[PDB]
Amino acid sequence: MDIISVALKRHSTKAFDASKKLTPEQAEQIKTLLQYSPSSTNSQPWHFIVASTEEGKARVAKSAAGNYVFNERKMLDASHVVVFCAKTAMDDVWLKLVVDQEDADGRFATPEAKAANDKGRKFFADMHRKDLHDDAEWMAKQVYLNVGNFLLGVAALGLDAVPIEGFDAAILDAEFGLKEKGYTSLVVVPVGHHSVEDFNATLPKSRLPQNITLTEV
Amino acid sequence: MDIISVALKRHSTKAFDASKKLTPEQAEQIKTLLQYSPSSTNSQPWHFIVASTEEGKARVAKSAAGNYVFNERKMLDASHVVVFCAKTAMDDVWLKLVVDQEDADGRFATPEAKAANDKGRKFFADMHRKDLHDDAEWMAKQVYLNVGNFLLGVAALGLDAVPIEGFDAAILDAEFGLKEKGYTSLVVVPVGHHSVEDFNATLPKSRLPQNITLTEV
Ligand SMILES: Cc1cc2nc3c(=O)[nH]c(=O)nc-3n(C[C@H](O)[C@H](O)[C@H](O)COP(=O)(O)O)c2cc1C
Ligand SMILES: Cc1cc2nc3c(=O)[nH]c(=O)nc-3n(C[C@H](O)[C@H](O)[C@H](O)COP(=O)(O)O)c2cc1C
Ligand SMILES: NC(=O)c1cc(N(CCCl)CCCl)c([N+](=O)[O-])cc1[N+](=O)[O-]
Ligand SMILES: NC(=O)c1cc(N(CCCl)CCCl)c([N+](=O)[O-])cc1[N+](=O)[O-]
Repeated sequence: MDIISVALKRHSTKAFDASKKLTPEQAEQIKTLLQYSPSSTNSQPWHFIVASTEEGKARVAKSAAGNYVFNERKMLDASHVVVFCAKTAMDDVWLKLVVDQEDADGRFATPEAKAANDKGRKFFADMHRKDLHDDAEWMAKQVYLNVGNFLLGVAALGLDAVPIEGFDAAILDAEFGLKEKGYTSLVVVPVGHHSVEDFNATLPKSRLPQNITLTEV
Repeated sequence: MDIISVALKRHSTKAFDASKKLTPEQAEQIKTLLQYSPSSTNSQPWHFIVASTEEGKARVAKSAAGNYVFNERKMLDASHVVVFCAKTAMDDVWLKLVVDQEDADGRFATPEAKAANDKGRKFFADMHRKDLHDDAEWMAKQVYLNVGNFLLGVAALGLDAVPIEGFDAAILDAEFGLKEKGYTSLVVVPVGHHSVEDFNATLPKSRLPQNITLTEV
């Protein structure tokens, strides 16, 4: 139909044209994309840093050191740069915040309904932080789902981007003081327009055949 | 077709209409989306099981026989049900398949480039299994990214879907021989059309305000 073309044509830009900026509306749309992404129990265990100024992107680019210098240009030449972050721990106060927000949005017809939603999220949140002891990983997964949504989304807006795992999270967390605020940086995504130097823009996309990765029953 | 419109209008279907099946074109499109999703170093550490037959969907819904009974109707009433599986461990045979497929796809100009690509992927793959000891979680994250991409894609195709974490992965894994093949189920996503008995379709969307989850610099 339409998004299939977007999916088959989008790519990880290797070089950005620093002079091509997102339009005022697009800048707002990418923020909307970030927030409306789904998440288990609507937990939204994330926080985003959107860098659009030269100074802002420079602070983000501090994480592209060591063996990650190959990603410095991308972080500095893109119009906007999104740092996706996950909570370091699922706290009850935040869980309450999530339910109160759903209540204010008119999702609960009765107080019994709200209580039943708190319970549902509670069991899930408990299963991960008290029994499986993988709450940090559970929350990180939701941030990655968000990234997936975000990448196809910006591509559908006619925007170029690249997901980056090659950066120093310790350096980034310290630069923005995320540790104390209760967050950790996971993926950095510069968004804008590719430049003529983006050799990946003209290369064919490559994926494993479906006979290997897919099973139909 | 505005992508922001689909993001704001999409929702998690709580009940599907068994008579409304995907068209052959949509069934093909769904597989294209799963296959073309991006991933760290094009690792594609996943496997998908697509159940379109009533007997196939029945087997999947067996994982919701415990305290997840409420989720059983979703896996059976939906046209197609996709379970996203992550590799349990990153073997050198898989790293070989990916770089060979890329070579076959013409992404490498010379034999040295192919080598450098394989070196960069191994660098990242080694750091996760040898140093951080989190390859299982790193691969699970890629699978979640695929889910994010997927949910948006089907929504944009005009299809209803719902991501499900409420299922027993141990039962599902044993039902489809997983674990032996080197995979583990993570998310189940039934795709199709919602029925008039879907309350979430009329209900408003709820997300935390940007003043809490987003910071601009
Ligand atoms: C990874 C994941 C797991 C989910 N598991 C379930 C589930 O077991 N049952 C269900 O009804 N909804 C499930 N959901 C749906 C969420 O509650 C939903 O995404 C969230 O409330 C936001 O609503 P929306 O998807 O309509 O935007 C899941 C969502 C995600 C992302
Ligand atoms: C989570 C994640 C991390 C990535 N990290 C980097 C990175 O640090 N630098 C880079 O240039 N590409 C990076 N990529 C790009 C991938 O190699 C790319 O998604 C993959 O080769 C498939 O190509 P495509 O995105 O053009 O379809 C990353 C991709 C993902 C999904
Ligand atoms: N897996 C969860 O426990 C969960 C539970 C519920 N319900 C609430 C009562 Cl426990 C049960 C019927 Cl599904 C819903 N829900 O509302 O549809 C969604 C999720 N969810 O994950 O997002
Ligand atoms: N050959 C590729 O297209 C490729 C190139 C690069 N770089 C060049 C662009 Cl500036 C780094 C070398 Cl400095 C990166 N990357 O940023 O790491 C990843 C991939 N990749 O697919 O793996």
